[PDB]
Amino acid sequence: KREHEREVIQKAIEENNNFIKMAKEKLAQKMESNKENREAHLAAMLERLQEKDKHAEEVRKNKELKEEA
Amino acid sequence: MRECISIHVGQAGVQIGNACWELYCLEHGIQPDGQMPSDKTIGGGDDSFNTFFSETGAGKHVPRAVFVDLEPTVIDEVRTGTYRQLFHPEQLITGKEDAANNYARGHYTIGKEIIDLVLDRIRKLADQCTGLQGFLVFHSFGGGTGSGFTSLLMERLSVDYGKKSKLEFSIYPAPQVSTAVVEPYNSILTTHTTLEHSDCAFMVDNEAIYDICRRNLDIERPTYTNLNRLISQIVSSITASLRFDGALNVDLTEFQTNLVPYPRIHFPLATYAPVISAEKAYHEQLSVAEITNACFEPANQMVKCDPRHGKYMACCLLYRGDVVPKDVNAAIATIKTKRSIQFVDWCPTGFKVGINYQPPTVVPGGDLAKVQRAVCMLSNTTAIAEAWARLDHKFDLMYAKRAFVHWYVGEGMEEGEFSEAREDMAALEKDYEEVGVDSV
Amino acid sequence: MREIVHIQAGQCGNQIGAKFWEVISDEHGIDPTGSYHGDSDLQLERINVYYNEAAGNKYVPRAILVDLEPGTMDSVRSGPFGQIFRPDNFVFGQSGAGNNWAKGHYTEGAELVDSVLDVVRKESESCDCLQGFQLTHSLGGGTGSGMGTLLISKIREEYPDRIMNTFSVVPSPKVSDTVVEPYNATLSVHQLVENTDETYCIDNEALYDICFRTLKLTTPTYGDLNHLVSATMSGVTTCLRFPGQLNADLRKLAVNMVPFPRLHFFMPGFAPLTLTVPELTQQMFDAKNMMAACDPRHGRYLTVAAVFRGRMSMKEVDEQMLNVQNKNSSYFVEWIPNNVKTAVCDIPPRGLKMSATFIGNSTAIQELFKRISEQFTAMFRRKAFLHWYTGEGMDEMEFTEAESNMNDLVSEYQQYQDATAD
Ligand SMILES: Nc1nc2c(ncn2[C@@H]2O[C@H](COP(=O)(O)OP(=O)(O)OP(=O)(O)O)[C@@H](O)[C@H]2O)c(=O)[nH]1
Ligand SMILES: Nc1nc2c(ncn2[C@@H]2O[C@H](COP(=O)(O)OP(=O)(O)O)[C@@H](O)[C@H]2O)c(=O)[nH]1
Ligand SMILES: [Ca+2]
Ligand SMILES: [Mg+2]
Ligand SMILES: [Mg+2]
Repeated sequence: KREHEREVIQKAIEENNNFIKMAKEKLAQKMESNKENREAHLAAMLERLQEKDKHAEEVRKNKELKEEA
Repeated sequence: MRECISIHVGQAGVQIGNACWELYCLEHGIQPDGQMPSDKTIGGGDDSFNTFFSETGAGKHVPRAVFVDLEPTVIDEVRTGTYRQLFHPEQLITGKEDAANNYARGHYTIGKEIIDLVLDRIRKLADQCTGLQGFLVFHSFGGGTGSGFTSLLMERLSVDYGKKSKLEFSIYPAPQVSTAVVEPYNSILTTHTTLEHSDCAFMVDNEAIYDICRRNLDIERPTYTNLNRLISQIVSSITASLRFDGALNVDLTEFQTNLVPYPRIHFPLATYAPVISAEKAYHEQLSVAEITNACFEPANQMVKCDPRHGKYMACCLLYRGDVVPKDVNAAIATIKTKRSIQFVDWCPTGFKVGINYQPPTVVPGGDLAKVQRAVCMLSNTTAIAEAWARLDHKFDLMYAKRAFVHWYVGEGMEEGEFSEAREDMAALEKDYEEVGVDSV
Repeated sequence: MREIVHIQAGQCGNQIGAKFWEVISDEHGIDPTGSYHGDSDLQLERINVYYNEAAGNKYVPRAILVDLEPGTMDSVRSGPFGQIFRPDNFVFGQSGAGNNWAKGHYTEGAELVDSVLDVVRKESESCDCLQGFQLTHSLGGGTGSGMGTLLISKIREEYPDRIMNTFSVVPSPKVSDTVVEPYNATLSVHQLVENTDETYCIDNEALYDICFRTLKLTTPTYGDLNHLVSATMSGVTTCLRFPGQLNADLRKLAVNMVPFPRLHFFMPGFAPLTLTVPELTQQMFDAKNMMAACDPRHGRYLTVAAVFRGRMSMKEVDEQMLNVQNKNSSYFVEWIPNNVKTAVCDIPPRGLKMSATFIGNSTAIQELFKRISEQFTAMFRRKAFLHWYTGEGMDEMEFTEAESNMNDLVSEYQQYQDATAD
């Protein structure tokens, strides 16, 4: 009975610690995923705005080429 | 010892906090500067009010509270207001930009910039406590800070304080005063995310409070001040247990044992009586039996639902003021014989009752009459599930077309968190069905 | 403070922006020097949203005035309040655009853009907490529409996570004869669908029709059209400019109003056009009070904001807005609950004791996009006046993509108009 008393208190401490560990890990995986995802969407936004500057080069070029006929 | 720390988040949490702390100050004879003449121990003590108030050497009584918002304007009004002297500036924490009614911004994008600082200031209050009992967390379901920052904080609080108790007061959205179309989304996400981290949550349906102000106080178009004045009486009823003592006083944690039969089933329905104008209170003694009866009128409930069509798993009655046991017994006798009160079969008994002798208080220039005696009932009914069904329905109508989802995705969320939150709420609606079915 | 940076581009853009600044400067009680000479504190509580401080307690519009035509800069400077603006914020070209979009967007606009940008940054870097940008412009001319959009892309690149809000003046044959306007409007819309968060469609068609048909004005000037526009602009920015709950910043507004990122083009509405609350309310939902020339009854509202100004009963407002949604349930999509929000500001505008401003995201806005599309497809089919644009470096393909992106947008509004709760 003395060793069952030890087990029960060991089990409580273990579940409590576990709950803290899992919450700590769930949280930090969520903050990482969220950061990749957000950054990724900002990246794509900027790449698209780039390709606009590369079309506007290729337009202003197109013009100085037909303006030597 | 037995301290509680209150954390007030977002506009709703903050404004409700003001209302509560003013009420607590009047109840204890605390002045706006924090001085309390009747308190003869200076710099400290272990009196019942010290569960909520610390004391400085200079005889100041200071709320054990933190107020947090992602935007400064609501908290600036506490900083420059009637009660500015009461708080230490570092208990009033603000950012520059809000969550914009977006859970994702409160939980991640803006919230992550300020969470470490918030936990710090909380830590400084915990360290002043000889035997911390827990947290009381006040917030809206619908705002971005209220929803997303609160759930981040609850998560982090589980990490830094283990399983130290965390109780919530949550404002459930209503169309008359709502400020955002996506409130259903924020509601489901924060509820899903907070569910494992909270020991007990009292929902306040803004529509229900709104109605009570209109019906029982003849207020044509209630403001947040009308509502918060009412809410704070309910909160005061609940906390009075802790801030006072008396022979027949019964502690909030004892009610809790009875209110939560299962960790997920932790949402009690509150009801409060009497709510009456001065004009109608004049020459009207509301007896113990009358205020008790009022507890079982669904229109005095703070969440709209119908307990008459559900089953009770607990009834707790918190009487305050001029109440004695003989009258309570008679009152409850009457109700048992003449009302629809069906208990589940695994809870044969039943009702639990306490009395706080300290009389109810009202704020000057309020709409509430001052009464000799009052009661708050906390019951655990399966009917509170109706509140979730309605939200869940609003959620599904939008989610099916992904309306507004791109605002959340652009801040880093995935559709998988929406469906996961919603699944968790389906399960919770199922859990409230299962508890109510009879045993074999 | 949550600051907004204003940018007016072109003739339309500068006319209306000046009007806007006169109007609200009056509402906040500040004169053309820049001094507060007013009665109440409501006026200065959120004045930082639009005004910088200088010492000598001066208030300076956080505003940037832009045109390829040098003249418009003088008319502005001479106008009332012309001297309240910051002189370094005036940024003029010399050439002028002559209603060619590709000049504003791809060549002569591109030369000038960098120096507008310099002003924007300067203004952005003083901001405690920038919320974003609002641009006033037309889609028919060539500077306001073409350089206007280039700015939008350019700003969106340096400030991707800020809100980008346009007041875009849509073109009407009834107001301007300039045969090439449906090209500039289509190419602008192509840009706007991709790069703004919210755009108020201020339609010259409807401003004419209200001026002719309602106001009894036989031939109306810009000064009359714009009298409506300034009333509107003041109205839709009331929530940003005074204390309040609903839509108090550009982002909360985008979040309430834009359920799908591309579907961000609004019908504004105003009443009275020149009352009791039930009259204001019925009028503001009338097709005839709509600053875009669409009939709400030909589509469904995805979302709506509604703002009342004046001393009135809030109970009365609440009942009336309930009443309108009930009697008109069919014209609000059912799968977005509580999609109509209402605000009440005690401060009425000038000259009115009470007004109502409306902001709808209705699927009937495809009527406006279809009208342009018809006009545009009249030309492009018989490749008319195209040489003005191939001239400055463009390919035809781009004209096509701008076309099928605007038809795509029309069919998306249709698609959500047709959708049911099951
Ligand atoms: N009962 C009550 N409800 C309030 C109060 N203030 C706001 N609300 C409600 O709270 C919800 C909106 O969330 P807020 O608390 O304003 O938002 P927030 O927490 O500040 O989040 P953001 O402003 O988005 O950063 C809506 O349901 C409002 O009706 C208040 O003082 N009392
Ligand atoms: N409502 C309104 N529309 C205008 C005003 N000025 C010009 N417009 C319209 O704007 C379009 C021409 O653009 P404008 O600003 O003059 O061209 P830009 O200056 O070269 O960009 C036409 O369709 C005009 O009818 C104005 O003051 N008010
Ligand atoms: Ca003491
Ligand atoms: Mg807020
Ligand atoms: Mg021009």
